[PDB]
Amino acid sequence: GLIVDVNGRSHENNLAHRTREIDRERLIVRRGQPFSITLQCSDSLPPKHHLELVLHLGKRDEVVIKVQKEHGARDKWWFNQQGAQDEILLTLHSPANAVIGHYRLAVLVMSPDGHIVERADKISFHMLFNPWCRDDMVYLPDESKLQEYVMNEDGVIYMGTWDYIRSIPWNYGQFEDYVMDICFEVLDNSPAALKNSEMDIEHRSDPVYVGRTITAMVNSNGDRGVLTGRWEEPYTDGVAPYRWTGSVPILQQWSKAGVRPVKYGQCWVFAAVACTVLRCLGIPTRPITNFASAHDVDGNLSVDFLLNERLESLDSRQRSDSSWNFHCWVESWMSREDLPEGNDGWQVLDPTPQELSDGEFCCGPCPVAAIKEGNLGVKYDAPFVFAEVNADTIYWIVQKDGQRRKITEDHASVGKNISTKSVYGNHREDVTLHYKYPEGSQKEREVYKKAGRRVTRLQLSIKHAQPVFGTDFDVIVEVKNEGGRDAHAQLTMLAMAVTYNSLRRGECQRKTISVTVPAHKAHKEVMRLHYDDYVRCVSEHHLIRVKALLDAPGPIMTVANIPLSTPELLVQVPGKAVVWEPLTAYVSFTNPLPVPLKGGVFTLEGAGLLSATQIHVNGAVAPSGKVSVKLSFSPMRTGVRKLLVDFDSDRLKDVKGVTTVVVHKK
Repeated sequence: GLIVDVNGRSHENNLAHRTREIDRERLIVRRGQPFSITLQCSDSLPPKHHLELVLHLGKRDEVVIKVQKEHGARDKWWFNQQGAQDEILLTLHSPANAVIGHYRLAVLVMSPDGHIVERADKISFHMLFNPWCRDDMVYLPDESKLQEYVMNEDGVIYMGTWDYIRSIPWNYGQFEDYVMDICFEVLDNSPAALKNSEMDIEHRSDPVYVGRTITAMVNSNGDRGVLTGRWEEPYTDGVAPYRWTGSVPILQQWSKAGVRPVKYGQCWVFAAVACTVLRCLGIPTRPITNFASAHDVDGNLSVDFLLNERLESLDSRQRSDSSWNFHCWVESWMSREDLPEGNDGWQVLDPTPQELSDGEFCCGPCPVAAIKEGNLGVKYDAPFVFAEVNADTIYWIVQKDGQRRKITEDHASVGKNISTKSVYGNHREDVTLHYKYPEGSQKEREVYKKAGRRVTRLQLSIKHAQPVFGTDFDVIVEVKNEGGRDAHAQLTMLAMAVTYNSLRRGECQRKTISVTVPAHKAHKEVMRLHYDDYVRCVSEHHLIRVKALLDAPGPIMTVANIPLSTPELLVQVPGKAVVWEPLTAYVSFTNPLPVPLKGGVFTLEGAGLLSATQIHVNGAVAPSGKVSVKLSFSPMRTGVRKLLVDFDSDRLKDVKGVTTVVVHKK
C-alpha cells in the first residue's frame, strides 16, 4: 500500500537519451544507457520487505525479464535503488544488446518469504538502438555523423542523370508524432512476427535482423508491405511516386488504413521511407543514389545486348533499355558479428526487389566493403549488389546473317556518381570510391578477376543546353575526328522518350546522315526536338534518351539522357518564425506551358513545421500565367527547419520547392 505513483521522469530521461523530439510525456529510452524513475511512496518499505523488478515484452508476454538487484552481468539488465526523500530513485541499467521494443515495467514489493505484498502500476516505455553507446553494435564513434545519420530529419536524395544531377529534399520526419509507434508496427506485421511472435521479439536486439526485416517490409512484402510499387505512369488508384516530399504521409496512411500497402512507390521513395524508419529506431542510415544502375541485369556480371542495324533491341516487344538512369538504396551503420573480420561499418539495404523473382527479393544487409573488395560470399546478396555497381553490358549489332558487330562505347560504365548527402551543408558527397577502385586500377583488375567481372580517331558526343519542359530545342551530336586522314562515316541519331528505369516509350524522331569529317576537325549535327512532338511520349520525369551511332570506316555509340526541367517553386515564409505562433508561407510560379494546367494542387509539409497540407488552385492556370497561393500555420518545434512543396497539374507534373525557416523561441 505504499506506492502512490511511479514516475518515469520522461522529460529528463528523454533529454538524456536523445529521444525527446519524439515525445516528452512518455518514457522513450535508448539501450546500454541507464535511466532513472521514481517510486513516490506514502510511507516506507515494510522492514523485511524489498523491491523486485520484472520487465514484459510482447502483446502476450512473449518475453519476460527479471531485472537483477545490482552488480549485474554486462549483457544483463539490472537496477540500483536509493532513497531520496519520500520516494525511491530506481536507476535501470540495460545491456547494450537489449531487445528494442515497448516494455511494460512491473515493480513488485515483496514479503521476505517470497510473496508479493503489493504491485505498482505497470508503466511502459520504448527502447531504441544506441549508436552513442560504445558497446552497442550500431556504435558510430563520431557525434557529428550521428547528428546527420540519426538525428537529422531533413535529407536530400540525388536524382536525374550522372552528368546532370538534381536534388530533391525529403522530410524523413522520424520524430513527427507517432512515427515511432508505426515503426514498431511495421516490425509487428512482418511474416516472422505473425508466424512466431516470441522468436521474432527475441531477434529484435540485432541490428542485422531488424535492418533486413525493415528493408523487406517497405515494398517486397505484398500483403502487408508499406508501399506498392508501380514502375509506370498510369498510377490509377493512388498517388504517383514522384509526388511525395516525405515519408510520414506514407506511414500514417499505411497504419491508418489497417496496415495496407500504399499506392504507389518507386526506388527512391522505398529508400527514403526505409531511412525514416531505421533512423527512428536508432540505426545510423543515409540514402545513397547510383547513376547508371545495373539493376536490370539480375546479378549477371556479363551481358551482351543485341541490337539490330536500326539500333534497336532485337525483340520489338522488349521495352527495357539497359541500365537505369539512377537507382537508390540505403546504407546502415552496424558491426557484422555474423561474418568474418572486416565487414563492419556501412551495409547496403536495398528495399527495391531484385529484378527476376517478382517483387520478392529485397537486398542486404550487405557490407559495402565486400563490394569494394569483391567478396560475393557473405550474406546478404553481395552478388546482386556488386552487379548493380559493376555489371558489364556490351552492345552488339547483329545482322540478319548472324554477324555480330561489337559496338564501342564512350559513356560506358555503371555505378557512376554514387552520391549521398553531405554531413555539413546540403552538398552532394561523391561516395563512389567506397564502392569501387578507380577504373583501370590494377586494384580494380584484381577484384573483377576475383569476383568474376569480365575484364577487357573518331569521337562521338551529344550535348545540350539543359532544356526546360515546354520548349523546342536543339541537341548537338558532334563527331570529332582527331586523326590525320579524312574520315567518311554513317551517322545515325535517334531521340526517344524514356522513364528513369529505362522503360522505352515514344520514339519521337530518328535520322541518318552521311558524314565526312576532316583530320583534326569536328562535324556538328543538330537534332531539333519540339514540344508538341515530345509531350506525346515523355512521362512525369520528362526524359529524352538521345543515341548516336557512328559507323566508323567498329561502330561507335554514345547515349545521353536529357531531363527537361520544370519551373522551380518560390517558397517564402516572411518575418521571424516562432513556435506555436501563426505564420504565412507563400508559394508561386509561372506556367512555362503554352497550355492551361488544371487540377493544380500544392501540398506543403515540414518536419517540425507542418504535416502534408494541400492548397487547391481554384480555376486553371493560364498558359504562361503566374500561380500564387499561401497557407497559414504554426510551427510545432523549434529549430532550423525546411518547408517542402510539391505542385501537380494535368499538364505540369513533378514541380518542387524548399525553403529554410529558422523556428525560434528560447
